[PDB]
Amino acid sequence: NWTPEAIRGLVDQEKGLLDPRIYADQSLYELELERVFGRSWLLLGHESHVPETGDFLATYMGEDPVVMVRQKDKSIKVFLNQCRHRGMRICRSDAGNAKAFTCSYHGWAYDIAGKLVNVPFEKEAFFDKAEWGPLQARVATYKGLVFANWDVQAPDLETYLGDARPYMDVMLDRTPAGTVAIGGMQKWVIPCNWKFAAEQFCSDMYHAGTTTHLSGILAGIPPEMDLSQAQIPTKGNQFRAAWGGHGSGWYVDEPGSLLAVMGPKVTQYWTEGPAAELAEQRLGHTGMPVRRMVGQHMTIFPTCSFLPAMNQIRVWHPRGPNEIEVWAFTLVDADAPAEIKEEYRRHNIRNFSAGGVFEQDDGENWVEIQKGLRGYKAKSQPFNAQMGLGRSQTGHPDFPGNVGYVYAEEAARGMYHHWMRMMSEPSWATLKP
Amino acid sequence: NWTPEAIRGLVDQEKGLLDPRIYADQSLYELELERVFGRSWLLLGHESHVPETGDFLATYMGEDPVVMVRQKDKSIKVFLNQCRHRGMRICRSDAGNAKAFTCSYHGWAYDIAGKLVNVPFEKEAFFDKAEWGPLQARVATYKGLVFANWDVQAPDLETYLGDARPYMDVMLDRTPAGTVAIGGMQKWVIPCNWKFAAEQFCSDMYHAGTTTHLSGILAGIPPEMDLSQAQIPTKGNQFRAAWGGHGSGWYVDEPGSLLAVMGPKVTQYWTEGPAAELAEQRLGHTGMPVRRMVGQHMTIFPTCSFLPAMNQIRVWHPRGPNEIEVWAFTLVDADAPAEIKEEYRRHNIRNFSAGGVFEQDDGENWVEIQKGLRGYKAKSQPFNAQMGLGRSQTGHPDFPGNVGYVYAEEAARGMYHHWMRMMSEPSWATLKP
Amino acid sequence: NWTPEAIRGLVDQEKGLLDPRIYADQSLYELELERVFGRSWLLLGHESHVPETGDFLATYMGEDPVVMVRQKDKSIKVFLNQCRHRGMRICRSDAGNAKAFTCSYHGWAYDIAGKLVNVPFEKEAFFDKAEWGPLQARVATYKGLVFANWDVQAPDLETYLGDARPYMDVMLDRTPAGTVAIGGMQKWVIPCNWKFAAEQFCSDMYHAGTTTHLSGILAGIPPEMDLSQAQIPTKGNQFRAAWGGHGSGWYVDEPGSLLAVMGPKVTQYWTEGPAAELAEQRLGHTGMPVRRMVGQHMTIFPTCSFLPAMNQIRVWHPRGPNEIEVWAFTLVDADAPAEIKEEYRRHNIRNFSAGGVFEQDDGENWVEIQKGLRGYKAKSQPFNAQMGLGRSQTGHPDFPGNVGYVYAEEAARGMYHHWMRMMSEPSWATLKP
Amino acid sequence: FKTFEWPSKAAGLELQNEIEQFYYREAQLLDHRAYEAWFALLDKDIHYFMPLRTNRMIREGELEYSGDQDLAHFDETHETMYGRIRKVTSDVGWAENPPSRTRHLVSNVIVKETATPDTFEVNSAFILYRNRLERQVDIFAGERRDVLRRADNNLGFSIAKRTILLDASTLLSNNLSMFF
Amino acid sequence: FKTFEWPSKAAGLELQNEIEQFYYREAQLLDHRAYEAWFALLDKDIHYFMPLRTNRMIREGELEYSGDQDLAHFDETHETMYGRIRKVTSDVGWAENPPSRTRHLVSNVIVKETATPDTFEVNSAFILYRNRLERQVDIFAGERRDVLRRADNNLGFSIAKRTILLDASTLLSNNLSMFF
Amino acid sequence: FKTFEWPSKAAGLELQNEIEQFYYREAQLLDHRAYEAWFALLDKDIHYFMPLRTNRMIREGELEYSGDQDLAHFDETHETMYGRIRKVTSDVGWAENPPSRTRHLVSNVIVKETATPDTFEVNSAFILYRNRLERQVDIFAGERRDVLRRADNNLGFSIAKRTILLDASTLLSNNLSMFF
Ligand SMILES: c1ccc2c(c1)oc1ccccc12
Ligand SMILES: c1ccc2c(c1)oc1ccccc12
Ligand SMILES: c1ccc2c(c1)oc1ccccc12
Ligand code: FES
Ligand code: FES
Ligand code: FES
Ligand SMILES: [Fe+2]
Ligand SMILES: [Fe+2]
Ligand SMILES: [Fe+2]
Repeated sequence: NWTPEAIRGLVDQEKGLLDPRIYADQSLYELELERVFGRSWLLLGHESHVPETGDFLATYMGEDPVVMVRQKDKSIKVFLNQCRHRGMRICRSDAGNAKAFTCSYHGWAYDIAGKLVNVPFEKEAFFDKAEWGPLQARVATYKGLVFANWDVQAPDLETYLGDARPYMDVMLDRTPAGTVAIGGMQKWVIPCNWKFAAEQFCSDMYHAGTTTHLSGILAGIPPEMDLSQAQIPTKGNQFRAAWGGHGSGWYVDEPGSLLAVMGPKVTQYWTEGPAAELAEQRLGHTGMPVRRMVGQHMTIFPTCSFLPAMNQIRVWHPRGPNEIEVWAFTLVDADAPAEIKEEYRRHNIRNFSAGGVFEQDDGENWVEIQKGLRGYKAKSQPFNAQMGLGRSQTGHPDFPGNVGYVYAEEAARGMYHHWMRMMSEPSWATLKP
Repeated sequence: NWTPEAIRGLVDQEKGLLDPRIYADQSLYELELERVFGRSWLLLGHESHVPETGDFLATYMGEDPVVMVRQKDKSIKVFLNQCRHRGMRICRSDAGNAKAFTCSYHGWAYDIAGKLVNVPFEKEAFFDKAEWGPLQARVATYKGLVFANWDVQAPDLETYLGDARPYMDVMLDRTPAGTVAIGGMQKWVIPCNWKFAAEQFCSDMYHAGTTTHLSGILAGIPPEMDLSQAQIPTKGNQFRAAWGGHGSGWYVDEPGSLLAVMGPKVTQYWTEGPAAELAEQRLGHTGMPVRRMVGQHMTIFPTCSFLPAMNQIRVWHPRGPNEIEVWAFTLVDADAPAEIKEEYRRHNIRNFSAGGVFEQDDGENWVEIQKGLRGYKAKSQPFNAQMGLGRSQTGHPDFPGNVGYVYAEEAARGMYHHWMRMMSEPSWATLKP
Repeated sequence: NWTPEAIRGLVDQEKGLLDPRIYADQSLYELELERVFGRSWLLLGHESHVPETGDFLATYMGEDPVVMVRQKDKSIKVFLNQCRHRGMRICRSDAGNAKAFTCSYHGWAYDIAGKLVNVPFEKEAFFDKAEWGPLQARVATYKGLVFANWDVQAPDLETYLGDARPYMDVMLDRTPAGTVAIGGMQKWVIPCNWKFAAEQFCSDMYHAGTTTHLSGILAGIPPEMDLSQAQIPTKGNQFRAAWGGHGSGWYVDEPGSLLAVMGPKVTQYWTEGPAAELAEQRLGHTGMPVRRMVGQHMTIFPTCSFLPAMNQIRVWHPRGPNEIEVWAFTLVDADAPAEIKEEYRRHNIRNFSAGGVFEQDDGENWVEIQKGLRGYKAKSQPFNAQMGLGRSQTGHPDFPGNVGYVYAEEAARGMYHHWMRMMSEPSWATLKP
Repeated sequence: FKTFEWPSKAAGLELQNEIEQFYYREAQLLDHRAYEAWFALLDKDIHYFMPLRTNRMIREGELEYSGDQDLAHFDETHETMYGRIRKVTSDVGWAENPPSRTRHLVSNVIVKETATPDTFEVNSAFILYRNRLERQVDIFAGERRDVLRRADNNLGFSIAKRTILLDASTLLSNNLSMFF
Repeated sequence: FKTFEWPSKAAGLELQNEIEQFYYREAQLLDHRAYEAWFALLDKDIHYFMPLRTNRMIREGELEYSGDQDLAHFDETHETMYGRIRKVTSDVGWAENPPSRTRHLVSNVIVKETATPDTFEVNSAFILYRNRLERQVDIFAGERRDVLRRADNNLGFSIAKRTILLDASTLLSNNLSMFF
Repeated sequence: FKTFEWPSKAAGLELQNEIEQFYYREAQLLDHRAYEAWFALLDKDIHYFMPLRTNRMIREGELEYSGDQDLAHFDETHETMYGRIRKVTSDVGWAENPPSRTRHLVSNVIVKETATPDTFEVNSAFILYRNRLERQVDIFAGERRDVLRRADNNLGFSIAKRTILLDASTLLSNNLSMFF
């Protein structure tokens, strides 16, 4: 059994060591569903996925299927996609518009709020219907993105995010009109632990600046240019959140990274012109030179990952210690030119879908890591997470928070440290910021 | 760990509540194989499956493969389909006729009684052969149906069935000639827990009277008629066994469901004429008006399920907490007209095979439920089993035993209560009737 | 919990009983990876698989992927195929030649000894590379065969092998030129426990002399001959190693099954002529008449199995309690005539590949045994391992060591006894010979 | 059911092509859920049959398939098929609402002439790939033995008889909510 | 995407064979990793498209497929296909180094003529079996809708447009590192 | 093994059909366990070969397949095949008694002539679906490279050589008790 003492020993942020059992152990996974996914804020999508009354999206919170649905009064409700009678899925399609929901098993009927409004033969058989609707989650929106949490005692979304918000606003708060999601959500299955995926977008620019994506950059650069002529971005920074295990990393003053991925038209839109000036104006309060930030990765713990410059967003749905589902979509500025929106759409497919020239190599790596962890000796020794150890500072002139070098694992150590904290501290009294 | 106290907490028949973990927990499943399947009377088939000396059927008791074989003294023996040498399957085909059985691994030879009669090189290598034959099960027949039980201290079949027998007789004791099985055993795999299937046939007319089988009824009614004209049977009763967790439910006087499922010819045979009148005569000692009972479901705990009017019979073979196999066949009266027998064959295929217009929708529901139970929050709140709570009574002038309304969960509460008892009471001294 | 006391009761060599749970229990399997596979000498291949500097073979020790690589100084190194940074597989092909190894994830570079030589951005982000290379295994060779062991406290290979060595020499030490492996490594998956396969090659000539291989022999005998004319060899002996659970069995004088499997050219090469005479002369001092030995099986505990006269060698890689991978190859005398080498190649393919006329029937048996063990009653009673109980002797006039009849289970009892010891004795202080 | 009795002289290039194209057209109708259009292909005397298949020792091999008087997976007339089409096109037919995604890959087409003009006895092989909801995949393989009549429809033929020999004993799918 | 609207008068035997042989030749190039030779078959105006597929109630069945304004699995031009070929033939393209083992089994070929001479609309079904490394197996099924132009090459045709309709919602594979 | 060298000018409609029909007939024999009839198609000089296939980096891609001096899954003559037929039709041949249920789906047939009259080099793709006992399913994919001779038998051709290129490194099946 996993005692709080034993759980604390799994992660050491001071020495920079990780016990590989965290990615493979079945008992730890089952505790994760309770201690981590059962009380964290999880991304379910965007407001534009459910714009009108009755519009729904069927998604997940961990392994719990949920229904996100817009109400008549313009609010958004999130409830468990499970009938409390005998457990049948209430909402059986991916997305659409509903006037009501009905259980296919015994015909228990619900309104779009998830309230139990009709029980067949109730008079002859029965009990209060208001007590027997499916479990409701707390719902909160941050600039278009819809988050949900089961735990009433968990801190609110804003407090939960903390000083990670400036780096989210780089993507979300560029225009007064806000963002909108491009239609369609890509879904695929990777046989690996969610933490490898979450850590990568939290802290791992290192893999993109080294060997993983040499072929991906080759795919993006002009035919006349070869790999030896490709510019190697080395300048940049990394952010670790004060609380929550959130993290971000970005390049500074070197577009070669973004140029290969998103093309010249997107890079021009991101760095030059009226749109880039307005974005820097709106982000003036943070004091960040957002036009100099070119290519960024970010994770909101545990499983909300995005690439602010490229506008790729994904949720990692856990499927046991050895599997995940990747659900991916893309955002654009609501008032962005139709030509720019097409460039974001086409390049996001080209790079980050299941067949994407970047994604292909990520899954290839994670698949083999997980397979290795079936071995006894492969779990017997700690992984090295000592990169950038004691090199981050809280007083950077350009970027707020605990900031270090772009090639570091300070954000990673913070992610695993917070994981450890969520896994070992049952009461929010000690866990909260 | 699962203490008797903790097991008792999983089911509350007084409040009508069910812990969903019972359908998902791996540790509970392992205990089921010992505490439930290891000492319950389980259906293997019919006497007509093995009519002649040496005729065999290879089947299962839980996850233990067994052979059911007719002996030269006309008795039926049941032994584990496993060689005690190194575990090889003795009988390697589905069904047929055997003069003997021989293990393919090292050639240990067995007679049709499952006695070890020859060991190759016995004089040179060796030990008493009479002690080393495969484990034998207790065998008992109830009106054609063959049941088996491993436990020498368990109650006999008659006591085990108790006051459930009159409701079995409705299908089995209509003629002096008895019943016979139609050739063929349908087999398919459903990814759900065995308890969903067992409970449905035990207590759940509700699903067939509401939403699950609307398209099944639509498939069976005349082409001129549409769903809104199809008669909705609302009159009927439900029986809970005094002991054993057995249960049955039936419609009274409203043949709508039976008519759509089995057609006019079978309905007529079941309700009007000499055969129907002889059945009422033979079932006179029960006092039941059998000709008024139009469409019925039943489960003999744990996994013997049937539909007395339609004559479909099923055994649910457990395959972990998340899977079952369904082995299905049908029975007809031995002296029933050839035209009636053909109608029973046709409509059972049309309705209850893997491609059956009813069966399709059952599996669809169950698959979704089991998938939901992977989630933490989906197992955190009890299921509602409160239907008909406190409404059943033991003095119904037409039907004997604990009888309530057709749409109720009293039989279900009894099934789960007995499941709880088998799981929490290791000794037959307290468990037995 | 599996206490040493509980583990000791799983095997009784005095009574000849085996608890079937050893083949199925998940908890026991996890302890096997630590207590058996984590500290045993395990076969990785032959020296000729990695003949030149930089030549590598990607293989396994239990479920740990390892790299076997030939060094410049002619030594062989074995290290874990896992990067210590975040677990990525270092060597991603089956075999070939390498001048270095590089991680595809973050570009950590290694030399062919498995030493960490380069970390990208080490000066900028960091720690000692000499301490962060993949785990090294002990490597030892016995007459061409390459073994590996993780445990620094384990006895050396020679001591581990003990008096099993002369029986290995029957295959390995026939010529001063030694053996060489025919190119190609056959790999296939069988859903059974590794102990069934290891035991079979350890102690089970019984299965080949009875029923398993009747059709295999039928495939090997002349077209004019059928099974009734085919002679049943019954003369032979069996060896149980003084320590370590090693075992061997062989036919004496009667070459019937050797002739059917390998043909007249190989059979004659083994028994008559200059090559056979040299072997008799080279191995005579160990007190073994190698020319009288016509068809042999052997296991070096836990998972190194081979058939000396047939020259088929294999490793059983465990994949949970219910699955293995079989990795097979064949050896020939380095100075064997071209015609004899070809005959060995053709007949090993014919008999022992996945499509082999012998192998086919082996997997068929094992698949059914493992399926049977899913059942509760199937595991409730001991398996019989009483063959040749108290019949073996250490002063045998013809063969060295503890020797009994060919059809016996003394070597098996020795194999499971040692398994029990490894599983219940945590210190080599007690476990060593 | 033994080896299909193919004629020694193979069917003509035009006839072979016509019947292959019929099956490809039929597969397109089924895979795009044109159930009404597909049902029109079945003649009024249709017998749509999928027997059970069992594990038998070589000596008892003649008992592999279920007979006329035994249970089956399908044993259908025009009347029962009508009801099945009504279910599959229904909003309350849960097993196919949401609908599955299927692929009928057809090959191994052998054409045989009968005693009746314009009527052909056809043997073909198939793999049916069925994808359902989030992550369910069911793969079926087998052969079809048809009696096809020349018809004045969009496909060129009508179906008089269909026997589907599925390569399965125990069905690995939870249901057979698809048409073969 | 509804039933492929096949022509009433079927394509000539020569044409039917020519196009079937083209696909078999194309399958050979891909299954033996002749990516440079395969890329040469793609015209400069190539649109290579694989829309997303979603689970929908029959009443909302029109929303099954992603549009041209939505995300997709593939939505490629000649310029972007060039980059993918450069990645797949690259020594540092880890997803396909070591390469996978694939099989493109092609059947159900239906040929339709267009307004332009020597230009054809072709519908076909496929099963793609992908095996990589030690034990990974990914099976794909679907249909392809191509616009093919006659060309002076080893295969006889060039690809002007290709749409792939895969039988999946959630992809069961970790990637789509193969070409369809 | 490189991309099959198909002839520039494709084989005639008649010859294409004859060879395709031969494979469908061969599939029917194998799928219906007519092993004695299938074995008769094998000429006395038959070489029946299925090499091992390994994972190699692109730079070592010349070493993917095992050679003639290496181990293999199958490497057979007429004498050894005869032994295998005796086993598979034997009552004590446990691996195929009870027998498996197989389906050989054949497509992608490319025909190439040789220097010898009435002798053809043929390339084809296959999926072999094997179902065994209660629940065992083994799916195989790959290509076959045959040398076929015209023969006066029931099928029209005899098999002179067969190489099976299987899309697998490690075999996912416990055995290869079937014929390809
Ligand atoms: C995690 C961390 C960095 C990157 C990532 C995911 O996707 C990228 C695409 C281009 C450049 C860096 C990254
Ligand atoms: C369980 C409970 C009721 C029914 C059942 C199974 O199958 C039916 C078919 C028709 C009507 C009721 C039922
Ligand atoms: C284990 C034990 C004996 C044999 C074996 C494996 O393969 C054989 C092939 C021929 C004869 C005996 C054996
Ligand atoms: S499960 Fe929803 S009504 Fe019974
Ligand atoms: S297993 Fe039955 S004789 Fe050995
Ligand atoms: S895992 Fe090998 S370098 Fe990061
Ligand atoms: Fe990446
Ligand atoms: Fe039902
Ligand atoms: Fe054997």
